[PDB]
Amino acid sequence: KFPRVKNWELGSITYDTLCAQSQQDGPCTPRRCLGSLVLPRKLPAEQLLSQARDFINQYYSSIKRSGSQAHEERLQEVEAEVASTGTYHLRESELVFGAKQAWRNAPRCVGRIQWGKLQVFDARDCSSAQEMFTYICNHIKYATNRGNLRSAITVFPQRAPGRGDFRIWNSQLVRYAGYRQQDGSVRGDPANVEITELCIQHGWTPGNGRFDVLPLLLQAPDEAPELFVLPPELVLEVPLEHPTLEWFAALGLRWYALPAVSNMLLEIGGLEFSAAPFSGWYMSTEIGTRNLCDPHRYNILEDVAVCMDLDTRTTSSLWKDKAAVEINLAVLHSFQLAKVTIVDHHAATVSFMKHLDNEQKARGGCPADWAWIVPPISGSLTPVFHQEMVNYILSPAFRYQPDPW
Amino acid sequence: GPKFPRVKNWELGSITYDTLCAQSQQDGPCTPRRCLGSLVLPRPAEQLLSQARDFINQYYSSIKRSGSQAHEERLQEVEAEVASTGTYHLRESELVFGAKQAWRNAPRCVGRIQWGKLQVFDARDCSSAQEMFTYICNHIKYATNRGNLRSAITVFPQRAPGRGDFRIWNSQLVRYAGYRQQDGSVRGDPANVEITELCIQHGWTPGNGRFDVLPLLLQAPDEAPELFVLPPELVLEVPLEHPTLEWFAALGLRWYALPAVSNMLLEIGGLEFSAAPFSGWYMSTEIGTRNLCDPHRYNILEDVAVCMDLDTRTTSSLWKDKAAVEINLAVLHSFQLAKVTIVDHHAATVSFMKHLDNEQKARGGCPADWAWIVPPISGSLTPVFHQEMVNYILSPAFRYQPDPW
Ligand code: HEM
Ligand code: HEM
Ligand SMILES: Cc1ccnc(CCc2cccc([C@@H](N)Cc3cc(C)cc(N)n3)c2)c1
Ligand SMILES: Cc1ccnc(CCc2cccc([C@@H](N)Cc3cc(C)cc(N)n3)c2)c1
Ligand SMILES: C[C@H](O)[C@H](O)[C@H]1CNc2nc(N)[nH]c(=O)c2N1
Ligand SMILES: C[C@H](O)[C@H](O)[C@H]1CNc2nc(N)[nH]c(=O)c2N1
Ligand SMILES: [Zn+2]
Repeated sequence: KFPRVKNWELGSITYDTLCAQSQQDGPCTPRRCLGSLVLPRKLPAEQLLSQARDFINQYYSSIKRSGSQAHEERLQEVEAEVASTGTYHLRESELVFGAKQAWRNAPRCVGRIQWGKLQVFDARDCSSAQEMFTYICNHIKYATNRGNLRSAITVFPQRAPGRGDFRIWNSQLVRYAGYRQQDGSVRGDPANVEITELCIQHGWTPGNGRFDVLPLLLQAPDEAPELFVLPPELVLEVPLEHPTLEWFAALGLRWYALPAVSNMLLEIGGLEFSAAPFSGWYMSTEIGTRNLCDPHRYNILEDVAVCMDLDTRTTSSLWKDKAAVEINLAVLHSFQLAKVTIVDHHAATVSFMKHLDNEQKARGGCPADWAWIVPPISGSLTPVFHQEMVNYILSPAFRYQPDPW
Repeated sequence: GPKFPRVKNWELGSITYDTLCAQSQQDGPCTPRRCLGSLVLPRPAEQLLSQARDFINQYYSSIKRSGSQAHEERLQEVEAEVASTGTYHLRESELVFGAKQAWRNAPRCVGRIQWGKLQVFDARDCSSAQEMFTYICNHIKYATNRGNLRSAITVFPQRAPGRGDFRIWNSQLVRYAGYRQQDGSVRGDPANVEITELCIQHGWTPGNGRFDVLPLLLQAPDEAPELFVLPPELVLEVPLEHPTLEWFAALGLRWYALPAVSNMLLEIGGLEFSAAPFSGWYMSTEIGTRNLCDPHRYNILEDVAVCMDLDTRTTSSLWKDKAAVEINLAVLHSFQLAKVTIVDHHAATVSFMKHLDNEQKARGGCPADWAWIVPPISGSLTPVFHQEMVNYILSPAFRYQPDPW
């Protein structure tokens, strides 16, 4: 049947008909809803062939040349290549279309209003970890752009049956080290403890600060990873200050400008690209609320609350809430002052509402994961909290893959 | 591992498996193709008897007499009764057990650490609207208990073939009028425009303020609903003031102490109690964030922000967030001053985490609706944000039912 989708603030109804074009299973079945799960529950030629055709059809429809002779000849080439070789290759303009669609289709992304504006770097001619580094360095320079951040993706060579994958070991191109103490505690980012240790063990000389940038561990097929230190001028960073609380700068806090995810797999027409790092710009609550305030990250709420002189002995003073708001305010202010692109969670969710409306007219629906779209502070103050959403998997798609160690 | 849903906590790293979802004998809204967990509305003798047997088996396990001779005799008495009459009647202790189990089972309730402490008033002897009113007045006096609130449910007679239902038309026992204005705005609570107008059609003389307490519209089998005014000394209210912002008291805001939901159906062993009003106490975010700041409710955020002198022309000031926090704090402060029971969203969520642990040991799971359990401000600052949840329908249950008009 066809899901009814209601906005509770406005009373308006739509029906998602694009859901029918989904060829997958999500985590849920008749007897129990598993939507809150962060991981879905299980991480031949016919198969590949139908996924290939479907993707070729999406491409030629996108340029309004469906049924053309180009369309039919491309179907024939893909067929002939799969029948002899068990695999095929995309043309560059197909890869570009496919990367944009993968982003468009990502149900957890609030930034999708930007989906048509994505710079795609073809790095499928890469043959060594050394060459991976030069492409990664050029992507960072392009995407950073002295703070006028531009969305980008760099695509390395596809998985092939005979062989190991191209992989970037790091989860993002820029991450801070986390150093485990003999006494349990961590200095830096507890999220990166394991990658930190891998880096030491492949020969990195560690620092001892709270904000030490990690090197990259880059792996070409069936070779041990190699270590590459990013040149410090490539990594733009922003020191955090508050616009009225003078002591805030004293905390010595800072964050990197460029959020660039490097561990997800890109699937397009049945082909899998195991290294395809992509970047955009931050929404302030990622840094302000999750990276700095989560109890298992930098966990700085109590410090800020004491500096603000609040009553910490009791939850009903709403000390955590007042502190979180000021930290988010510091991130926005600080990024604005440094002229580095950032979006607050109100403007981001307003732009996502407009995206749902464009997609309803364009495609008859939009996949969206409510738990990840609604921000982690001030949920019900944003329009997306009051919006029902339907989550489903379309292809092309970004997916999780196993850590390569 | 096991064949049951894996449930992870991402803050602590801990994992459980829910085995309770096995006893869901009834499907939710989701299928393998699509997740519908943010949808708010979820659309025979042998049929009753399987539900009744199921519920009697639950009762007898709960008192540890399963397989007993008393258990077998009750099962037979229930079949005998259904057999001759089409229906059956619950013993007093079975109704008590059933009503607690329905609370315990409710996936959207964050207050369930309290489930075992529910005073059940048995009003199955009621024969008129006048008498429903007396029983509701007694329920309000008992639960309110001058500010020291006590959880309670009153159970009116069950649905019965042919004969009309008992129904309270109001959605809660205490509610504020909403009066549609000529220009098209609403004075009072816009949630309550329909019930307000029905009260007017049925002979109530309406006030014209922002916090006018509504009369109850109470319906006995096969009769026009009758109108009853609550004596105002029964309805405890709390005027709002802020602990440091002296002007906040001047806004003349207030809320009622008792949250008492009156339009849900209580289903136990296939029997349906169409009127069974229940009450607890407030979590502060319900008043402070949803009822006072939702755009479609009292919508007071801009007026507070203007009094705090905030920059309301730009989203990146975080003016919404800072005003919402102060409104929440005024709520907590004011309830505390007045000695009326209230819980903040940090205490509430921490207690719900404890409930989840208790239920893991008692029953091997707990059904929970993540989007409703995570509070509407400060989400990721509560431990429930980081906890995966499995949603499913167990019975006894509270269910929605269509409006009686
Ligand atoms: C341009 C600015 C962008 C913004 C502000 C943005 C915002 C976000 C946010 C806030 C999340 C939530 C992730 C988290 O909480 O961990 C996210 C998830 C995601 N975004 Fe974006 N996004 C942007 C660009 C991109 C780009 C360029 C791509 C790919 C081309 C992308 C693909 C995704 C994907 C795949 C996820 C899902 C991760 C998961 O499933 O775990 N987004 N986005
Ligand atoms: C003791 C204090 C209580 C607290 C703090 C509390 C808290 C809450 C809250 C915040 C919600 C979400 C409400 C909303 O967003 O509209 C809720 C839902 C609910 N609670 Fe409670 N609760 C309490 C007692 C009760 C009692 C006594 C019952 C029944 C005996 C009950 C049954 C429910 C049900 C059935 C729902 C779900 C409503 C739905 O599906 O729309 N709770 N609870
Ligand atoms: C559980 C798990 C396993 C594997 N990977 C992940 C997260 C992958 C991820 C993808 C997109 C964005 C983010 C965000 N955390 C980082 C980010 C990236 C971009 C491009 C923009 C932006 N504003 N923020 C993270 C989680
Ligand atoms: C769509 C629809 C149709 C019919 N009813 C509903 C909601 C019914 C409801 C149930 C429980 C709690 C609340 C809450 N809104 C009110 C409440 C009640 C209690 C007992 C405690 C507390 N802290 N807060 C509302 C929705
Ligand atoms: C259990 C829950 O699904 C998990 O904590 C999710 C909740 N929502 C999220 N939303 C975003 N954007 N990012 C996250 O990491 C999470 N974590
Ligand atoms: C669309 C979405 O399901 C809806 O707005 C929900 C979200 N979570 C909520 N959670 C609570 N506790 N109460 C609500 O009214 C809602 N509204
Ligand atoms: Zn689901």
